[PDB]
Amino acid sequence: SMQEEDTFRELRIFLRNVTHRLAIDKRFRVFTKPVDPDEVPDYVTVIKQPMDLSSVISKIDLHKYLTVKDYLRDIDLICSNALEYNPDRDPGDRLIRHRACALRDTAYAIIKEELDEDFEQLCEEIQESR
Ligand SMILES: O=C1Cc2ccc(Br)cc2N1
Ligand SMILES: [Cl-]
Repeated sequence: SMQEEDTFRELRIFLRNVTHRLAIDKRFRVFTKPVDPDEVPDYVTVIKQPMDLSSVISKIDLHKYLTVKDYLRDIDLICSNALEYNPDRDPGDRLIRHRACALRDTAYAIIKEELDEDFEQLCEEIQESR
């Protein structure tokens, strides 16, 4: 229905706005672009599903997210991948892990404040109907 297509357009507007606000934060710069496989060829041999904020933006636009739960699965991957690939005690690794955790915490706090639970419930009921 046009009502349902209006619902998903509003979801995509909301997801673009959250993602833009994560992407412009100086702490999250390293998560805005894919890991360069030339300059880091080991990444793909040890991380199963790479994710970054530029790939989240592409997926919003290709209509890959039909719920906020689906979007948060990708934000969680950005964080868990950073923790996996940079596990050591050196300051370079500790700083990346601190910034990865702050990304996930910031995304969850925006959504907690700004997402209406009835709007997410409607997205879920339309998704389960298809
Ligand atoms: O589920 C797993 C664990 C894992 C880590 C990394 C890569 Br690449 C593939 C897999 N398979
Ligand atoms: Cl820096």
